[PDB]
Amino acid sequence: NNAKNILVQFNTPVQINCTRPNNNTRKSIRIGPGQAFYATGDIIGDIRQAHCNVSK
Amino acid sequence: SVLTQPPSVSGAPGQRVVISCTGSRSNIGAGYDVHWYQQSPGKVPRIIIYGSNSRSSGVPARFSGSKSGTSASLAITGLQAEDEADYYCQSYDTTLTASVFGGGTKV
Amino acid sequence: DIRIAESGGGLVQPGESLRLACEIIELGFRRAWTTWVRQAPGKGLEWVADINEDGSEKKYGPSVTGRFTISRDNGKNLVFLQMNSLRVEDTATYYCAREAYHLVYDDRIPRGNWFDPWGPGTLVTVSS
Ligand SMILES: *[C@@H]1O[C@H](CO)[C@@H](O[C@@H]2O[C@H](CO)[C@@H](O[C@@H]3O[C@H](CO[C@H]4O[C@H](CO[C@H]5O[C@H](CO)[C@@H](O)[C@H](O)[C@@H]5O)[C@@H](O)[C@H](O[C@H]5O[C@H](CO)[C@@H](O)[C@H](O)[C@@H]5O)[C@@H]4O)[C@@H](O)[C@H](O[C@H]4O[C@H](CO)[C@@H](O)[C@H](O)[C@@H]4O[C@H]4O[C@H](CO)[C@@H](O)[C@H](O)[C@@H]4O)[C@@H]3O)[C@H](O)[C@H]2NC(C)=O)[C@H](O)[C@H]1NC(C)=O
Ligand SMILES: *[C@@H]1O[C@H](CO)[C@@H](O[C@@H]2O[C@H](CO)[C@@H](O[C@@H]3O[C@H](CO[C@H]4O[C@H](CO[C@H]5O[C@H](CO)[C@@H](O)[C@H](O)[C@@H]5O)[C@@H](O)[C@H](O[C@H]5O[C@H](CO)[C@@H](O)[C@H](O)[C@@H]5O)[C@@H]4O)[C@@H](O)[C@H](O[C@H]4O[C@H](CO)[C@@H](O)[C@H](O)[C@@H]4O)[C@@H]3O)[C@H](O)[C@H]2NC(C)=O)[C@H](O)[C@H]1NC(C)=O
Ligand SMILES: *[C@@H]1O[C@H](CO)[C@@H](O[C@@H]2O[C@H](CO)[C@@H](O[C@@H]3O[C@H](CO[C@H]4O[C@H](CO)[C@@H](O)[C@H](O)[C@@H]4O)[C@@H](O)[C@H](O[C@H]4O[C@H](CO)[C@@H](O)[C@H](O)[C@@H]4O)[C@@H]3O)[C@H](O)[C@H]2NC(C)=O)[C@H](O)[C@H]1NC(C)=O
Ligand SMILES: *[C@@H]1O[C@H](CO)[C@@H](O[C@@H]2O[C@H](CO)[C@@H](O[C@@H]3O[C@H](CO)[C@@H](O)[C@H](O)[C@@H]3O)[C@H](O)[C@H]2NC(C)=O)[C@H](O)[C@H]1NC(C)=O
Ligand SMILES: *[C@@H]1O[C@H](CO)[C@@H](O[C@@H]2O[C@H](CO)[C@@H](O[C@@H]3O[C@H](CO)[C@@H](O)[C@H](O)[C@@H]3O)[C@H](O)[C@H]2NC(C)=O)[C@H](O)[C@H]1NC(C)=O
Repeated sequence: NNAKNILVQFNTPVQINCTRPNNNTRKSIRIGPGQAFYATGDIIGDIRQAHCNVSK
Repeated sequence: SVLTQPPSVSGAPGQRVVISCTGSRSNIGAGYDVHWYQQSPGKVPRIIIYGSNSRSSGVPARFSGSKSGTSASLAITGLQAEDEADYYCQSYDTTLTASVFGGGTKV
Repeated sequence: DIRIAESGGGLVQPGESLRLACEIIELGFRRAWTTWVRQAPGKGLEWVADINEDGSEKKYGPSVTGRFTISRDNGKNLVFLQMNSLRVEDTATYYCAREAYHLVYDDRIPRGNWFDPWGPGTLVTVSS
């Protein structure tokens, strides 16, 4: 049947390295009373693009 | 590892002065920035122009760097005695050295 | 923060060694590469030797190529420029700084580096 899914299960853990290389800042905004919201204050560091490496 | 820093920049007080701190394929042709350093007579130098074109605090817009291909030059307008001071550039070498320096320059 | 402490010079005779130490306190000691730059007394900028925050990597300038061994105490958080074979040829004063385009690095390759912090420097006169 073409309407199911094929579940493959490996022998070898093929690595993958994922990263988000930003130093991001947490800016707290008080939606008072007492409730506080964490926004993206800013981004510092090597502004690469978030990604993942895999041994071809 | 020397930048073509003019041994003397000149300008009457208030006049605009320009200094062409240029290098080679290796330093400004290399792709880095001309991190100039302003020095006072008798005092330690400091950062006046980083990023080759960017101002820091306390530096009037009269003072601004620029990098054009293999050339790197600074601009000062309204030059005055508080501005009649030393300037020493420095950047990266692709050939052999870390920190290429110009010869220095004062008014 | 940035509170640097230069020291370590000596009034000596040629043919010896010396220890230099910048101290910066109340901040990440192992959180910024610092470098070394001298000034012949009446001359310009002369980078000496670089270091990692950990000192894992170090490179030295041509003038003192492989003659002054730079390192640092990490846990006590001191830097130790063990200069060796001191000579009159290097009569100058010395200064200590570090580079900080860091905030946002917009590349795979850097635009260079800076020299932001300054201090008293040190006194070295190795001669008779
Ligand atoms: C997923 O995969 C991707 C791609 O596969 C990975 O991306 C890559 O990731 C690496 C590491 O994260 C990044 O490396 C960065 O490389 C740049 C460029 O480096 C240049 O210069 C090197 C040195 O050359 C000089 O020095 C020697 C010795 O004196 C001389 O011989 C030279 O001629 C020069 O004088 C040079 O080695 C580099 O060559 C590259 O290409 C060759 C090709 O032949 C390779 O062999 C090399 O191995 C190398 O790849 C290249 O020419 C560097 O700028 C970065 O180093 C900075 O950061 C280091 C971090 O440790 C630091 O130690 C360095 O000193 C350096 O910091 C410098 O700048 C700072 C300011 O910014 C200074 O303060 C500091 O003191 C120093 O001045 C870094 O190493 C790749 O950019 C990146 N590429 C891409 C496309 O993404 C990714 O990492 C993988 N991720 C995962 C999760 O899997
Ligand atoms: C993401 O970005 C932030 C910046 O946005 C960056 O922060 C730097 O982090 C380094 C760690 O590598 C800090 O260095 C350490 O600081 C320890 C004490 O930290 C306190 O004091 C620091 C000095 O500031 C004082 O004065 C200011 C004046 O206005 C005041 O605000 C401060 O509150 C404080 O009173 C201060 O910078 C620091 O706050 C920063 O640092 C923490 C990490 O420490 C960082 O996570 C925070 O986000 C914040 O930015 C904190 O208030 C200091 O004790 C320690 O020194 C010990 O170890 C070193 C090892 O080298 C020895 O040399 C030393 O002798 C001690 O044994 C260390 O130096 C550094 O101060 C921050 N800022 C700067 C400019 O460097 C983060 O690291 C980035 N990365 C991540 C993952 O978050
Ligand atoms: C995700 O990211 C992690 C970390 O970056 C990667 O893990 C690294 O994987 C590589 C690939 O094998 C490892 O590199 C190899 O390590 C071997 C064992 O380490 C010893 O030797 C090193 C020196 O290389 C010592 O520093 C260390 O203390 C150990 O004593 C080495 O034998 C390998 O060297 C051999 O091959 C190279 C060719 O690359 C030759 O140049 C060498 O001369 C030698 O013949 C190599 O160094 C690395 O060790 C791993 N990290 C760590 C921390 O160990 C993942 O692979 C990565 N995954 C993906 C998918 O990207
Ligand atoms: C798994 O799915 C497949 C479909 O991909 C099923 O096969 C299908 O079975 C039906 C009847 O069971 C077939 O319908 C009739 O089949 C006959 C003989 O093939 C044909 O002559 C008729 O015209 C009509 O099509 C259908 O054709 C057939 N399709 C395929 C692609 O084989 C299969 O039965 C499923 N598995 C199980 C265990 O049922
Ligand atoms: C998102 O955009 C807003 C603008 O709508 C940015 O906010 C403003 O950013 C500037 C610099 O980027 C800040 O300038 C400062 O202004 C004060 C007072 O005028 C001045 O004295 C300082 O010297 C400096 O010039 C300004 O404060 C800031 N405004 C607010 C309300 O925060 C914001 O930076 C942008 N977001 C990001 C992450 O960059």
